Amino acid sequence: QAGYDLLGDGRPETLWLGIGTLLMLIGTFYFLVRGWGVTDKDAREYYAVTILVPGIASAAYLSMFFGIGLTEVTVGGEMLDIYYARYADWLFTTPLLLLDLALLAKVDRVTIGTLVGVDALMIVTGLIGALSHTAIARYSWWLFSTICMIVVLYFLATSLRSAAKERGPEVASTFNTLTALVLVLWTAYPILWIIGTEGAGVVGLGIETLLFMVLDVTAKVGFGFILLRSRAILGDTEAPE
Ligand SMILES: CCCCCCCCCCCCCCCC
Ligand SMILES: CCCCCCCCCCCCCCCC
Ligand SMILES: CCCCCCCCCCCCCCCC
Ligand SMILES: CCCCCCCCCCCCCCCC
Ligand SMILES: CCCCCCCCCCCCCCCC
Ligand SMILES: CCCCCCCCCCCCCCCC
Ligand SMILES: CCCCCCCCC
Ligand SMILES: CCCCCCCCC
Ligand SMILES: CCCCCCCCC
Ligand SMILES: [Ca+2]
Ligand SMILES: [Cl-]
Ligand SMILES: [Cl-]
Ligand SMILES: [Cl-]
Ligand code: NA
Repeated sequence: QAGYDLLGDGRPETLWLGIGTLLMLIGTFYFLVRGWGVTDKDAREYYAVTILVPGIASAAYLSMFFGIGLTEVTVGGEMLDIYYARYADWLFTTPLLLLDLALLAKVDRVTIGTLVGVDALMIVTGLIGALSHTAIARYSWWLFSTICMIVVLYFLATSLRSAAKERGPEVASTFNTLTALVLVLWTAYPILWIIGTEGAGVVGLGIETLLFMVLDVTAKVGFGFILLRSRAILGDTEAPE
């Protein structure tokens, strides 16, 4: 794999996992310190949700860096390297990111349940695909997961967007800016997976880990930076509970 075997354990991708760990930690601490001076009840909710996104990713990236939760999956004569913590991270952080968007939109808890449920199914079926032992199974689960993703993104771009519009220009503009990022950045994930080690195997583990790290840092720290600097986070919220 393209990279550098930092820990001397035969894993050049740890260069990228190490860089990712550091960036997630810096982002977490930045949001934490910024949050300490926040008093508004709504803004505190966005900070709490959003700090946890690179916070949990920090733990996942540190895990992966040290090789905790790394195993191999037999696919014919190949043994594909899978990091469980990548999927565990996404299982927690994608619902949190969607909750941020749902708070902005001020949508109801059944809408939120639908959104986060389909998102969880996306991650679970991606993991099933990653652990599957035939190409046909891996591609089939990938396709199912990708349909789940399209459903999530469609809901964001239609139902939640229309709800956010009613909340006035500040909230609408922030919702729209973040949704623009999400529709593009999230779609990059299935593309990378299917061209990478899990799918067609065009891209190797090194470049793939690098690019997932960039996507993860952008979709977490980048997203969070854009959200938390907006006046929209002062607007009234209704948590699902
Ligand atoms: C009042 C909000 C209603 C939200 C929509 C409820 C019906 C949606 C059913 C499930 C749709 C996702 C399919 C799961 C597989 C992609
Ligand atoms: C054990 C297969 C479960 C089938 C249930 C339907 C799930 C949705 C379609 C995706 C199933 C992929 C199976 C791939 C087998 C080669
Ligand atoms: C030959 C083994 C079965 C292949 C299953 C792959 C299909 C998985 C995706 C689900 C089917 C598409 C449904 C379209 C509705 C949006
Ligand atoms: C209003 C449309 C909602 C559904 C959108 C789902 C798919 C997102 C399309 C964006 C594709 C980005 C490709 C980037 C390639 C690097
Ligand atoms: C001998 C070791 C070579 C190390 C080369 C490192 C390349 C540059 C590091 C930055 C990687 C991309 C960072 C993306 C930030 C989201
Ligand atoms: C204004 C002070 C900046 C401190 C921010 C710390 C976060 C650093 C992590 C890198 C995040 C890059 C996101 C990429 C956005 C496209
Ligand atoms: C021999 C150790 C190489 C360390 C590379 C550092 C990458 C800069 C972010
Ligand atoms: C203290 C803020 C970050 C919390 C992250 C939770 C996961 C770390 C194990
Ligand atoms: C919650 C942090 C997970 C990573 C711990 C590293 C353990 C040392 C090898
Ligand atoms: Ca307020
Ligand atoms: Cl405040
Ligand atoms: Cl208040
Ligand atoms: Cl590679
Ligand atoms: Na290493």
